[PDB]
Amino acid sequence: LKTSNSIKLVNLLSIFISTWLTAAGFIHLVENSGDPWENFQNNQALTYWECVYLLMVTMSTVGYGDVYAKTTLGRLFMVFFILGGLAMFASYVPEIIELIGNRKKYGGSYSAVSGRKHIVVCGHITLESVSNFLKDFLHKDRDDVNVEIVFLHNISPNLELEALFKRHFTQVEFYQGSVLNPHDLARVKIESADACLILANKYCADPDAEDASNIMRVISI
Amino acid sequence: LKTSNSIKLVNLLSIFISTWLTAAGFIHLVENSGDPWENFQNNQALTYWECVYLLMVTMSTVGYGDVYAKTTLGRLFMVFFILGGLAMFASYVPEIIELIGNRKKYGGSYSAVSGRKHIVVCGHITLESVSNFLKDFLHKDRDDVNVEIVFLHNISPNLELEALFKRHFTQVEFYQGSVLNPHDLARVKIESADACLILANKYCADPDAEDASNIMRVISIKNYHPKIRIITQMLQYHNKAHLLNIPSWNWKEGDDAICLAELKLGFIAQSCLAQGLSTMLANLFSMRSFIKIEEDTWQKYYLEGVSNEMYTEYLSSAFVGLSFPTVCELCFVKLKLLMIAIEYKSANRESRILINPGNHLKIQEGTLGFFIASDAKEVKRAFFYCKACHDVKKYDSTGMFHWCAPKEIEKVILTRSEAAMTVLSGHVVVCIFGDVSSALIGLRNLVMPLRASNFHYHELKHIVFVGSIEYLKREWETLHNFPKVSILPGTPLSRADLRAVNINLCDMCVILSANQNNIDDTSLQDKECILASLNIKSMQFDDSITTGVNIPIITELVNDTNVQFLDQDDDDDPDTELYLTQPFACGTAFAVSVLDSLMSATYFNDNILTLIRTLVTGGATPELEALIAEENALRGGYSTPQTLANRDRCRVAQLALLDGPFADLGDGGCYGDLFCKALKTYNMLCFGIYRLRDAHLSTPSQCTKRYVITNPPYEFELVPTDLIFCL
Amino acid sequence: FDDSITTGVNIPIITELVNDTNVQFLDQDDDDDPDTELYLTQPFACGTAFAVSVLDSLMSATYFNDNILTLIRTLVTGGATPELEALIAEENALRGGYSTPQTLANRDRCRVAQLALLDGPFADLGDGGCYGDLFCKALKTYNMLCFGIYRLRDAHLSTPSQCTKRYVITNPPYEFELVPTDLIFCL
Repeated sequence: LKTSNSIKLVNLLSIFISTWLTAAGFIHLVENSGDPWENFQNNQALTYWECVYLLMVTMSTVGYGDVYAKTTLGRLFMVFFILGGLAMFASYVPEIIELIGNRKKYGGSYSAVSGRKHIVVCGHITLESVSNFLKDFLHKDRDDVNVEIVFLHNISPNLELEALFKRHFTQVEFYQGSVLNPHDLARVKIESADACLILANKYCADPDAEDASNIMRVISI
Repeated sequence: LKTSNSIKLVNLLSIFISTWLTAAGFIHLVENSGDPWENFQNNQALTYWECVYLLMVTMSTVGYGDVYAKTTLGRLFMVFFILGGLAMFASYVPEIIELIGNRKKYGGSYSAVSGRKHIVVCGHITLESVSNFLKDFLHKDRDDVNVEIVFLHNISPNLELEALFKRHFTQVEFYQGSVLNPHDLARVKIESADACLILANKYCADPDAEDASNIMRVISIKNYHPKIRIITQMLQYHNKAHLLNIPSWNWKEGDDAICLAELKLGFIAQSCLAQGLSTMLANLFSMRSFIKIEEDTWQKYYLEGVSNEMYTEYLSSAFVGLSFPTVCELCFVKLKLLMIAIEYKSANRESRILINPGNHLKIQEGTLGFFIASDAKEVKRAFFYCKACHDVKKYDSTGMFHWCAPKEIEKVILTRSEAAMTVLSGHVVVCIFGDVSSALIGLRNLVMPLRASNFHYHELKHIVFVGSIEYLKREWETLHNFPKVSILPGTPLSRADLRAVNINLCDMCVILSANQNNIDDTSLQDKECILASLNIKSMQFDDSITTGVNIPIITELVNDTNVQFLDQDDDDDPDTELYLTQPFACGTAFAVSVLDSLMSATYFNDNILTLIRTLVTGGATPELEALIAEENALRGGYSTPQTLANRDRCRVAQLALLDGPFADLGDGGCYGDLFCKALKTYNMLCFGIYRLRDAHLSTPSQCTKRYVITNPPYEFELVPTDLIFCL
Repeated sequence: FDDSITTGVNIPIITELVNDTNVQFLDQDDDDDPDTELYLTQPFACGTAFAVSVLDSLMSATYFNDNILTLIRTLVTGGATPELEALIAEENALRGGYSTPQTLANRDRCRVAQLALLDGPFADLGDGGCYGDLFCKALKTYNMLCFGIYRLRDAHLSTPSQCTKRYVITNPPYEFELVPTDLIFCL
């Protein structure tokens, strides 16, 4: 089918409408029925797609007198959807935020432009590790070879680091993922890159293992 | 009443209704009392059930204009009820926590279906310790016995692990609770289960405080039902002797505990004798997915040898009186089954297991036949074979090993110059990491199969522990009774150490790490072994590279994704699982996680974990394992001529088809001629070929990587580059 | 063990326990009921497990009598007087002395021991009689305050086995039958 933002959204949507559409499915049986102290005279001769347009409005806590709820069942059909959402709304919040939080936001491949030859700056990317690097690489006094920087790290950046990324909007791409995972090396196009610059954490605790960790990132490439 | 899932419903429905009815009485009296700017009159009598709709519309925050009820006092209590509703949701928003979290069965009981039986897999339940077990127990090539799996743990399951449980929904259950409660053993119903398995936390901090914890779970179960079969993973060897102390523990009934430092360091110790036995054996107890590759050549010959498994079946009455080499010929020529070992009934309480005996034995009625086959159907045809229609001196006191006088540590601490003096051709180098904070790998289990008394004293491989002395002095009180053991201090990352050991003239460079099994990551904890492997595979040597890359090494791995980094010829994305990769198929990378499929293979056939113990540890009779458990390391005897019959059971080695009386068959002859003539003349079992990767004509190179094929047919044309796994 | 199970389970062992609920693991021939609290278990009443939580009830007994802890500190710790505790207030160790006849006079207090009802002065009372008569014979003749019995678990006497797990009975009545295998707590 469609992308992974849509595939995971299938079972999240198919369960939601099924409880929703059934709730007005009891309105339609009672809208022909009416009050229990009557001769089974209908509440309204309207159809089912009328109430679809009305119960969805009352479910989002709106008045106006949408559904004519005269029946004692219709008096209690408004009780139905409240726990129908409350026993479900604790399961929608950490995913819709993840839906917009990863709308292939920092995922996605690299558009291998024929003009843009590119480098892959991986390793310990922080604010101070890159602010010294973008000054003396992306400098306007160079005879500017069409060389693009494609960062690659397993940690989503700070917005202050994105503030440096946003000002260099045309010469920086940041991606998620580490170079220890060979799916991410294809995503970042090592096969048509020029150089893969591995920055290092200068202020670690055990520098005999930190640069030994960099050799693992060397071997994986 | 019931528990707090029902008590808190009683706690709230008394709170809500007592105001829900009190609100219903407000409006009806307000419809009788009046309203001061409504001319002080109100004579309505809308009764109690109608007032809910007049007030929950004001409570659902909808406020419809369909309702005409616009009076002053009804606006006033709805101010008081919305301010009153906040006290209710101050308690009820906490009460949604015990509603969505207690909609699970995790705390309920198991419904014992009479039509089948179940097992209980408790202990240590994570993703990788369970996902590696469910694949090889709930396998589609299994004869689908309805044997359900009832997990039991005092930790709420990972939602990705629950996603694995949703895959296997028809068999797998989970239940909250420990195994140290006789009520939690009553919900899971181990009074009618068939087995109760114990997993282990292999990557723990203290392997003694974790392994003693697994014996408390053993004591707790056997109190509750002292007939149940249990299967336990251990982490050390020295403290699986505590399981003998439990009086219900009868290993003759199925209670077999799986040591992991005995089998890991035993499969590596057999690969120092014939390289590939760490993956020759580790394919013989896993239900491997028999996919068929067609175009390739080193993977097509391999995957026909990955679907072969050890099966047991009783010998028929026709074999009685026949010698062992006549039987294996009659099984391989006629039945097309390889038969590796028998179960000789010396006593019903003392029945030894015998791999490949000579002409000394004859088949008794009631000896069990250990076969190797691809199908459970074909192994039954041995029970239906008939001739009618189917046709001073220092060894151990036990005498299984070698033994010497106890030596001090400083007697064998070699320098770099001393190791350059002695010449060490064809030996075993062991690389050891760890300071003092690293837990003790059980290095007695590495040395003991290399000191089995099948070997003459001139044919013992010399063993050099290139490690650190503040680690290796901790190990040394278990090792100091063996011959020909040396220790060179200094890191195995250093080349000047490894040139002193003459690692070019080696037979196996075992790389072991004893460090913390969580240093930083799940992907950065093998950096000490990959850099020690890649160090040796780039060295230069004199001609007087000699092999350079072709030094045969073997490497344990904490993870399994790190198998990519050992060779530079891989084509491996990080979901090509561990048996298909080249460093595992060639026999140079033994991860521990291929022994997680052993306890699924032990449950279905009891004589599967005992067939590998004796093949792999060499000796390891329970009469000898008790004596090591008594006081100390081994003790010496004075070589009586019945303990010298404990020698020469079976040597395990490989040999070449380049010379000897087999090269006339080893150039173009069929493999089925080679197997029959070895038993007929020299009485050794040819159970596998160690095939070079480029024996197929593929632009002839210097790639000396040899892969392992298990039990090739009577067909299958040889190549003179081959090596044969013999006994 | 060999003279050259065979005296392997008859080794007397006492074990302190941190958790009370682990007490059923100490025996394999016990009823494994979980709700049976710590004094109703078998390895406690035999006297082979001493949990720490059994002293939590000593807070309650000390509020209602000052004189409980005044006694069971004397009975247990050799009779440590506050005159000695003032010497340990100076806190090195016990300080030595040269045994004056007042120093040596602090010996005639009561030792604690068990007595076997075999091959001695009490073989007459061993086969039958009552405990309340053994109490009078010990106290008059020997000044041994008999204090409680330590009876084998097979008191029904069908002689089925050789288990020696003896349980303890505090203050049995005057008319209480004895068997010749009991051990009596005395002073």
